[PDB]
Amino acid sequence: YTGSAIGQHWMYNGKHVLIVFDDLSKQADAYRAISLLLRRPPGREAFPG
Amino acid sequence: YTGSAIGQHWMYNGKHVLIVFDDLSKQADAYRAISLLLRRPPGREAFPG
Amino acid sequence: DGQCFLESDLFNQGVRPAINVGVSVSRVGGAAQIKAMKEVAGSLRLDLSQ
Amino acid sequence: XXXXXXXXXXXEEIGTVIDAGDGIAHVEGLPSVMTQELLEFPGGVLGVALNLDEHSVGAVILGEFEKIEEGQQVKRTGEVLSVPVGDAFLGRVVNPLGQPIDGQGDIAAETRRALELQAPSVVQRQSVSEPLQTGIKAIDAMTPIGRGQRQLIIGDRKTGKTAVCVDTILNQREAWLTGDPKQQVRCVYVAIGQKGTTIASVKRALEEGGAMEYTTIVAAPASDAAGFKWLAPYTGSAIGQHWMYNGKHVLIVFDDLSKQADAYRAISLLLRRPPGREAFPGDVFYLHSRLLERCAKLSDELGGGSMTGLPIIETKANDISAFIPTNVISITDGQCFLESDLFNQGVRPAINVGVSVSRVGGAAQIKAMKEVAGSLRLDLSQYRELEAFAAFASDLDAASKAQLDRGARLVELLKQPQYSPLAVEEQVVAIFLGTQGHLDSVPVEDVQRFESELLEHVKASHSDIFDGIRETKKLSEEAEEKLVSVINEFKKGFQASDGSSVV
Amino acid sequence: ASRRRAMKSATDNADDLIKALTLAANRERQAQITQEISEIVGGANAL
Amino acid sequence: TAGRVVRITGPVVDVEFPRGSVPELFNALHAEITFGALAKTLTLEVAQHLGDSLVRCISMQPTDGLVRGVEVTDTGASISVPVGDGVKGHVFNALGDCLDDPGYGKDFEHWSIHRKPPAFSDLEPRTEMLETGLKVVDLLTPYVRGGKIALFGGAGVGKTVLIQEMINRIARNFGGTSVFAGVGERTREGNDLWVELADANVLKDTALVFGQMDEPPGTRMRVALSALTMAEFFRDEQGQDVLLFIDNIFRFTQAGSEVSTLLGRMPSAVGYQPTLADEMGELQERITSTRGRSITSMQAVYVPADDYTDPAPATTFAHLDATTELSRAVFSKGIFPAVDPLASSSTILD
Amino acid sequence: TAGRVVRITGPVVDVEFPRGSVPELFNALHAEITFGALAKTLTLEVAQHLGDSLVRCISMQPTDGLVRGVEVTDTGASISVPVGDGVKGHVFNALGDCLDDPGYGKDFEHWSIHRKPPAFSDLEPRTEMLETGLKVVDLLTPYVRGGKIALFGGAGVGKTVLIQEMINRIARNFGGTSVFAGVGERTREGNDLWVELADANVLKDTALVFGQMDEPPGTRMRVALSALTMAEFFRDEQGQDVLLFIDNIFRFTQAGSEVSTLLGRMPSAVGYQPTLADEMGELQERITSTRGRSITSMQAVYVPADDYTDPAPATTFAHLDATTELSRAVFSKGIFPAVDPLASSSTILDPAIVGDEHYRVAQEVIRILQRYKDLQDIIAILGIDELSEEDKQLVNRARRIERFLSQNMMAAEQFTGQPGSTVPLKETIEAFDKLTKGEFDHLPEQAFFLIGGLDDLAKKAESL
Amino acid sequence: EFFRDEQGQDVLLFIDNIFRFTQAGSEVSTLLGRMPSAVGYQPTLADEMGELQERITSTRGRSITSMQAVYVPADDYTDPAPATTFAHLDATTELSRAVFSKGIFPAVDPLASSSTILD
Amino acid sequence: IEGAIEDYVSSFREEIGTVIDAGDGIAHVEGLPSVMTQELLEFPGGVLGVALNLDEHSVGAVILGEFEKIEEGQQVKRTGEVLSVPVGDAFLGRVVNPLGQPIDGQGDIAAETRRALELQAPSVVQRQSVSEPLQ
Ligand SMILES: Nc1ncnc2c1ncn2[C@@H]1O[C@H](COP(=O)(O)OP(=O)(O)OP(=O)(O)O)[C@@H](O)[C@H]1O
Ligand SMILES: Nc1ncnc2c1ncn2[C@@H]1O[C@H](COP(=O)(O)OP(=O)(O)O)[C@@H](O)[C@H]1O
Ligand SMILES: [Mg+2]
Ligand SMILES: [Mg+2]
Repeated sequence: YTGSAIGQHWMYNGKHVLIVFDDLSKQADAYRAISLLLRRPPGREAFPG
Repeated sequence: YTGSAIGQHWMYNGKHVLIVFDDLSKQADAYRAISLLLRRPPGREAFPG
Repeated sequence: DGQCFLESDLFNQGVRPAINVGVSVSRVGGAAQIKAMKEVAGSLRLDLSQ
Repeated sequence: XXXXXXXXXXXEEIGTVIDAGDGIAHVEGLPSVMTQELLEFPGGVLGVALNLDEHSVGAVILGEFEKIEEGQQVKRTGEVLSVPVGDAFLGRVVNPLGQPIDGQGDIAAETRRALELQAPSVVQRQSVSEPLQTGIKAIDAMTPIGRGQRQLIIGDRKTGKTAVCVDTILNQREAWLTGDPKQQVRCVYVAIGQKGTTIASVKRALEEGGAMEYTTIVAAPASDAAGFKWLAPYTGSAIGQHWMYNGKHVLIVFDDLSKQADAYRAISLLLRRPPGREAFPGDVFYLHSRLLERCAKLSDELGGGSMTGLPIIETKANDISAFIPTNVISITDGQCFLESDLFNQGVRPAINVGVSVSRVGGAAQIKAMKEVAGSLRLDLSQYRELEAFAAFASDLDAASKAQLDRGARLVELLKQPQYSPLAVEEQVVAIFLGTQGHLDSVPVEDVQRFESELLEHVKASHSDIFDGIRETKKLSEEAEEKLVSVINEFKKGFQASDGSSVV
Repeated sequence: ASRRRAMKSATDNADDLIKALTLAANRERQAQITQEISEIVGGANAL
Repeated sequence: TAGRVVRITGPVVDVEFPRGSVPELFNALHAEITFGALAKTLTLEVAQHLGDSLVRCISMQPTDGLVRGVEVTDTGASISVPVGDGVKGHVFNALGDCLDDPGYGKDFEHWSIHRKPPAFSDLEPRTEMLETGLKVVDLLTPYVRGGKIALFGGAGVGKTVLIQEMINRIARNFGGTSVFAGVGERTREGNDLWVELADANVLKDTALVFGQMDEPPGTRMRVALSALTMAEFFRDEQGQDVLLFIDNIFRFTQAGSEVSTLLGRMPSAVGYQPTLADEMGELQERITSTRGRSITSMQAVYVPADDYTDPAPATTFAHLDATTELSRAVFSKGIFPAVDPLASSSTILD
Repeated sequence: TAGRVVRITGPVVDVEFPRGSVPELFNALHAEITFGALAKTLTLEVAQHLGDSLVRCISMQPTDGLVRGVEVTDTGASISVPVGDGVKGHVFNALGDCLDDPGYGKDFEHWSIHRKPPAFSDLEPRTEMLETGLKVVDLLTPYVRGGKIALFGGAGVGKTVLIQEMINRIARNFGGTSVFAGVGERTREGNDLWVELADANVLKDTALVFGQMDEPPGTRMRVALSALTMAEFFRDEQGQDVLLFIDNIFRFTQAGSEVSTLLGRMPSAVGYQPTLADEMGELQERITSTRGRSITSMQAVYVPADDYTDPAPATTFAHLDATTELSRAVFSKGIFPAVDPLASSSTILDPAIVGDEHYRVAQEVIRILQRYKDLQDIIAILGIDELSEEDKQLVNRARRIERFLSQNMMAAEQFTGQPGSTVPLKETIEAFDKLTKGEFDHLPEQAFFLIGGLDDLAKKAESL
Repeated sequence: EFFRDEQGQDVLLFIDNIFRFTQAGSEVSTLLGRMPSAVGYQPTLADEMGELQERITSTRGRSITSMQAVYVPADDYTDPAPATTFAHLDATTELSRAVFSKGIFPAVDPLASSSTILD
Repeated sequence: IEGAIEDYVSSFREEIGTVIDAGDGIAHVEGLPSVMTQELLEFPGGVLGVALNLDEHSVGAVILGEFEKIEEGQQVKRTGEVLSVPVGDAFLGRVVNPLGQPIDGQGDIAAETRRALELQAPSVVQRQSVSEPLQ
C-alpha cells in the first residue's frame, strides 16, 4: 500500500510509474496472521474473509 | 413435509399417491442455513447433525 | 429402496434418458413388475451386461 | 507496619465435580493440587489433573468415567502421575494404573515411578553395540536389532506383526535361564486397543513357551476409555525404566502405537484443542517421541542397562507415507516393513527386504552372522528385481537363471513358522546353507524341511558346531570343515517329497 | 504372440496404476473433508 | 425431586434437577408431550453434566410438541430392555417396547444395555472353529465361534435366505437362538423380514429388535446395544449359543457421529466422532465367548466410496475375523448360497 | 516483591505480578517444583501480557509438579547463553548448562539469545562456490561459501547420513569454528556425533548445543536461538568464519505450533501457528554473512507425509540460497544420496559465477531428465519399446545419467562397507558432458550405481 | 424493473460479475455474526441470491433479457456459488480453461454448456 | 421472600412475547414460557414463525418469508397448534405454498381437513409388502 502511494503521487503529478509486487502471497499470509491474531473468524483456507 | 402431509390424507383414505421431491439437496441446504443461523453446531459438509 | 442414476456422459453419447442401467438398482425388484414383463425383461439385464 | 497487618490478615483438602462429560471432568477447590496429580473420585476411579485454571481444575478420567457425576467429592493422592514398579511385576497382567487385571493376586510393588521423567541426556548414553536376538531369520540376518535400539514393525492389517514380536519375546528364554543380568533380558508387552481375545492368546502363547517368567503385559483393551489407551505406553516404559536404571536389559513392545495416537486425538478433541493434519493434535510427535526417547543404552557410569523398543504401527493400505508412519519413522532407528502382498503368497514373516533398514546396521551383529549373511540383503533385492524382469522374458542367459533359482531358494529359506524362534547358533547355519550354495541341488518345495531337519542332525551329533559358534560368536574354519562334511553326509541320506535324491 | 505377452503386461501395469491412483484419490478425499470440517469448526469456535 | 426442561434444541434437551438429585449419566428420564396430535411419553438419555445441576440429554423420540418447564422424572437406571425366553418371536424397539403387541414384556426381567464386557480371566484363550455345516463356509472361509463375520451383498444375491439358513443352523445343530438387530433399517424391509421369518416359522427362535431410520440417531445408536444385551442374557443365564445379526453397523457409526455433533463435540478425521474406536469397541469386544458359551455375530458392513481406509470400515474390520461376500455372478448360475469362494476370506484358515 | 502462578496448562504458565512490576517480554523467570525426585527449578519465558498485571510464559522445562500459588521471581533479562573461545569443545543445552561439565561456563560472558538481525546496510550477497565433492550437489546445486544451504526430505530418506557426510566434507577441513544445533532430532544421533567428533579430533574446534525430542516445545524452539547466539558471537566479535549446522529446523516451527495452541492463538491453515513466517524469518535472517565476515549454514528440513506443499517447508524455502531436495521415489530406486535433480536448486548456478562449461552441462542434464520425467507416464504402462527413437535414445542415457548422480559417500561406509569417494568438479563436468554426448551409452545401467569418478566407472564396468 | 413495469419497453439487463454479490456477502458474514457454512460462504447464500435472481424475471407482456457473467472459484464448478446459480438460468455458456489453453476462442465448452430452448 | 417474587412473576389472558433480536431471517422472542417446539408464532405484521429453538432466555423462531417487517419490541402472539396444513381433494390441479395457501390466483381452496406436518409414520405392524406396479 505504501508502494502504491509512492506510485500514485508521481502518477497524479503526471508521471508514468511501474510497480512490482514481490510477492503478494506473502501479503496474503501476513494479512492472515494479523487477522487471526485479532481473532477474526477466518474464511476458506484459513484466509481472512 | 407439507407435500407429504397433503398426500397422507389421500393415502389413509385408501387412495394411491405419488410424491416427487425436486429436489431435496436444496431442502438440505435450506435446513443448513436455518440451523447455522440459530448457532446450532455444524458437522460434516457444514450440515447439522 | 432403489437408486436410478443419471449420468451426463451417457446423456451426450445418445442414451436418453441417461439411466446407467448397469449401476441402477431396486431392492424391490420383480415384485413390482407384472407377469407379462417378467416373461420378457428377465434376460435384458444379462444381455446388457455382456 | 503494613507487613504485620498483612500477616495478621493472612492468619486433607477436598474438591467437588462441577462438570463432567465423556471422559473428562472439571473440579472445584483443590488450591494446593499439583499439575498432573493423580486425583481420586468416590467411585474408585482416578484422574489426571491436566489443566489448572484460576477457578477449576481439568481432570482426564482414567477407567470407568460412567461412575462420575456432578457433586462428587474428589481427593488428592499426593502423587504426581506415577505407577508402582518393581521386580514383582514379572509374570503379571496389569492395567495402565499398575493395578492387576488378571485376578491372579495383589502386586508386591517395590516403589513408585513418575511417567513424565525425562529421558537420559546425550552425555549419559552409550552406543548401541549389543545384540538383541529376535530369532527371526529374516530380521537377524539383514536387519539386526541392538539393545537400546528402536525398531519399527510397521505393516498392514493381518501381517504377522504381533506374531513377530511374540517370537522376539519368546527367543529370550534361552538367555533368561542364565543368572547373569548382562544376558538376562526381560520384557514388557504393552497392548493398546487390541481385542481382549488377542491379549489372552498372547498370554497363553507366552505361558506355553515359558516367556511369562520374565514378561509383563500392560493391557489397554479396546473396551476401556481413551485414557487407558493413552497411558499404556507410558506406564509400560515406566515399568521398564526401573529395571533399566538398575542395570537390567529390557525389551518393550508397543502393539500398536497408532491407537495411542487415536486415543490422544479423542482426548484432545474432547478438550476442544484445535486439530492439525489428519485431525491429529499438533503434539502427537511429542507423544511418540516422549515415549520412544526413553529407550536407550546407559553408560557404565550410570549402570550399563538398556531398554529396547519395538513399536508396531498399522498402515492404511500400505501407505507408508502417511502422517503417523512418517512421524514414527522419523523417531525410531529403523523399520522392518511387513508387506501384505508377500504375506498372502506365503512369505512369512513378510519382511520387505528392500524397504527395511537398520540404521544402526552391522554394529550390533555377531561376527559369525555378520560374515555369513552380510551379503544376503543386496543379493535378495537384486533377485527380486531380476524376477520382476524375467517374469516376461521369453529367453534369458544361464547366469540370470542361476541367480534367479538361488534367489528363489534363499527366499524359501528365510521363511519360518510361527512361535518357532531359532537361536543364533542355528540361524548362522541356516543361512550358511543358502549363502554358500549347499542348497543348489535341493528342490524349492523341500528346502524348508531340509534346513529344519539338518539343525536337528547337527543337534544330535557334531554339537561342536553350535558350541563352537556360541562360545566364540565367530565361525572358525576348524568348525566349517566339519559343517561341510556333515552337510554332504546328510545330502545322501535326505530325500525329496517327489523325484530323485538331492545329491 | 509377443503382442499378446506385452499387452498382458500392459494390462497388469494399468491395473496396478488404477489401484495406486484410487488409493491416492481416497486419501485426498479424506484429507479434503477433514480440512473442510476443521475450517468450519474453527469458524464456529471463533464465535 | 422431579426436574424441569430448561432448554430444547432439536433432539437435545437440557434438564435442571434439585441440587442433590442429579441423575447419573446414561440414566433414562421420562417426560410428557401433551399436545393431542403429538401426544407422547418422551425418553431422554443423560449425556453430560453441565453444572448448575443442568443435565444434557438426547431424546430417543421426536421432541416436537415439547414444552419448556415440563416435569422430568428420573427412572434411576440406564435404558433397560426385557430379557427372557418369551422375548423370542417378538419385535422390539431399542427401548425394549414391543411393536407386534403393545404392552408385551412389561413383567419381564429388565437388563441395562450399558454393561461391561467379560473380565480378562473369563475369555477363551484360543479361537475354536464353528462347524456350521455349509460346505463353502466350512472349507473356504471357516467361521470362528464367538467371532465376527462381515457379510456383503444386497438384493437378488440370497442374503435373507442366508439369514434364515443360519438361524435354522444355530437352532437345530447347536440348540441356540438368534437375535436380529435392525440398526438403521428400512421399515418396509423390516416388515418384509418379519413376514418372511414368520412364513418360514423360524421366528419362534429369533428375537427381533428394529431401530428404524424414522427415529432420531440416539435410538439408531442404542438398538445394537439392546440386541447385544438380549444376546448376553441368552448366553449367560440360559446357557445357549447365540447368533447376533447386525444390519447395518455403518449406521451405528453414523448415528454415533451425528449424536456427537449434536452434543457439540469437535469432529475427528473425515468426520466421525472422536471416540469412534472406543465407541465401536464397547460393542464388539462384548461379542465374545466365555465359560463355554458364545455369541457369534454376522455383521453387514457398508463401505463408503468402497475405500477400506475410511475410519469407519477401517475400525470395523479390525474387530472382525471373517468375511463372506455374496455375488450376483454366482447367484445367476444357480449356485446357492451364492457365497463367492475367492472374494470371501477368513483369518482362521491356518 | 514477586509474582505468583495462577494458571497452568501444560508447559504454558500464567503469572500475576504486582501492579507496577510486570516483566518485559522474553524475560526469564524462575519457579520452584518441590514434589520429590521430580523437583527442579523451572525457567519460564514471557510470551504475552494478558492485562491486569498478568503475563503468560512458556516453560523451558516440564511443568509436572508445579502447584498454583508458588512465587515467581523475575531475572530482568532474557535467557542468556555463554559465549567465548572457551565454548569450543563442550556440549550445551538451551539454557547454557553444560552437559559434559555441569559447572562449566557459569563464569563466561553471557549473551541474550534474543537479538535483532543485522542492519540491511551491512548485508552483502555471496557468490563464491563451495566444492563438496558430491557429483549431484557440485553439478546441479552448487553450494555457496557463506550462504544458506538446506536439505529437505521426508522421513527415512537420508537427512543424517548426508548431514554427517557434509560435516566430513566441510567441517573436517574448514579452517574456522563450527557450531552444531540439534533442534529436535533424536538424542542417539547426538551421542553418535559427540563420539565421532572426538574420534576425528574435530571436537576441540566446534561447539554443540542440543535440544533433543524429549524436551518440551518451549525449549525445543529456543535451542536454535541459543546456538545461533554463539555462532553470531564467533562471527561479530572474534571475526572468525563459522559453520552453523542445524538439524532439524522444521521442529522449531512444530514446537512453535505446539506452544501456539496453548497460548490460545487461533490456528491458521492445516494447524500451524499464525506468524509462522514471522517466527521463521526472525530466526533465519539472523543467520547471514554480513560484510567482511561469513557464517555458512546447512539446515535440515523435515517434510511430513512427503507433502512438499505443507506451509512450513513452503515458508522456509524463501530464506535459502541452496536447496537440496530428497525424495521417496528416488530412494526406492536404490539411488543414494537420493537427491531429486529437478526439484533441487541453487541461486549461483549461472554462467557468470560457475562458467559456461558447467552451466551448459547442468542445463543439458536437466533437459534430459525432464524429458524422461515427462515420458514416465507412458514408460510405466507400455515400457520403453513404444517410444520413438529420438525419445528412446534419450531415455537410455537419461537412466544412466540419473544413476550416475549416485555416489558412495564416506558416511555410508559404516553400513555398506564400501569406502567413500571424493571427486573434483572438473572430473564431474567431464563425466556428465561425456554422458550427455553418449560416450558411455554402451555400458549397462547397473555399472553406474554408487561409483564415484570415471576411473572407478571403468574399473567397475570391466568387472561386469 | 422500472423500465419493465412502468413503461413496458423491452430491455436488456447485463450484469458483470454477479458472483461478487455473494462474495461480498461472504466477506461481511463473519463480521455480522453468522457462522460460516461449507467451503466458506455465508449460510444465507441460497436465499440471499434468490431474492435477487427472482426479480430479473420477465413477467407476461413485459420482457427483460438478462445476460449475467458468473465467476467460478478455482475453476471448481462444484463450488456452492455456481452450483446455486445454475438453477436460475435458461441458458449457460460455460467457458473452461482447458479449451482456452488450446487456443479455441471464445472457448465455450461444447459439452457442459446447455440451453432449455434446445427442444 | 420467595412468595413476593412468585407473586410478581405470576402477576404478569394468554401470554404475549416480545422480539429482542432479529436478523437474516431469524428472530429471538423473549417470554412465551408455555411455547412448544415448532409452534406457529404470528407477529404483528401478519408474518409467521416456527419457533424451532427454545433457550432459557428466548425462543429462536425462523420467519416465513416477509422478514423485513420484523422489528425489536414487536408483540408476538402464539397460535395454539404445531405446524399444520389443510388437506382435501380441492388441492387437485392447484399450486400451493408450503402452508396450503393458493399461489396460482385461481381462487380460494375448499379445504376439507387439517393435518400436522410432523405426524407419526405407519409402523412395521401397519404396513404391507409392495406388490403393485407404479408404471
Ligand atoms: N510365522 C507365521 N507364519 C505363518 N503365518 C503366520 C505367522 N504368524 C502369524 N501368522 C498368521 O497371522 C495370524 C496372526 O497374525 P498377527 O496377530 O501377528 O497379526 P497382527 O499384525 O497382530 O494383526 P492385528 O494387529 O490386527 O492383530 C495367524 O493366525 C496366522 O494366520
Ligand atoms: N548411500 C546409502 N547407502 C545405503 N543406505 C543409506 C545411504 N544413504 C542413507 N542410507 C540410509 O538412510 C538412513 C537415513 O536416515 P535419516 O536420514 O536419519 O532419516 P531421518 O533424518 O528422516 O530420521 C540411514 O539409516 C541409512 O542406513
Ligand atoms: Mg496384532
Ligand atoms: Mg536424520
